[PDB]
Order: sequence, then C-alpha cells, then structure tokens
Amino acid sequence: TRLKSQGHRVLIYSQMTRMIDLLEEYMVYRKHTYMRLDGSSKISERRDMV
DNA sequence: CCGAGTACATGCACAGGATGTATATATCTGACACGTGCCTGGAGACTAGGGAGTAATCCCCTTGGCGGTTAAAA
Repeated sequence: TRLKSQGHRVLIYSQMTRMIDLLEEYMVYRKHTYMRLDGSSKISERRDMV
C-alpha cells in the first residue's frame, strides 16, 4: 500500500507453490492484477505472460 | 594399546518439474432424416368349398417289475 502511491514494479519470490496459489487467491480479492510464474504452465503461456 | 570424537561419505525422503494421458470442445460434412406425390404390389374383407386331424374306443406288443450268477467295479 505504501508502494501504491509510488507505483513501481513488485515481484514476489516464493519457494512453496501453495503459498503462490494462496497469494493469487488473496490478491484476487484485492483487485490487483498479476501473473504466476511456475514450472507448471507451458512455455507458450509463459512466453505470452513474459 | 584402547576409547573418544571429529570428519567424510552415504543413503533415504521430499518436493519440483517434465512428459504421457485422456477428456472436453469445435467444426464442416456424409448421411441419416423428412416431406411430396405414384403406384403397384400387397393386405384384408367377404362367400363358397375342402379336408385332415381331434376324439373315443380297443386290440396288442413292449415296458417295468421279480430273484439268481458270476463278471466287473472297487
């Protein structure tokens, strides 16, 4: 929220995938758009997201 | 000479990730699907005629039922 008045880029590094899923479920209710990068999605979807 | 301990090696377990799998979906197309009238081979109704098998007896063989003997089953 302090960075919201700033408006820079924020990246989250999580070792556990379940914490990334819970981070997407928690960030979805905050109306904050983001994307998840893991070893799950195909290189095409990761290439489009990148 | 023996015991304690530190160090190196190792093995097992967990988590990530890649690849195989299977179903959900999309779409244009051969083929079921559906009128439109034809008609001619069928399908049935209506008299008349035929006929073979059902039904009842009844005579007559072929079954099913008695006691031993050894031969085959055990």
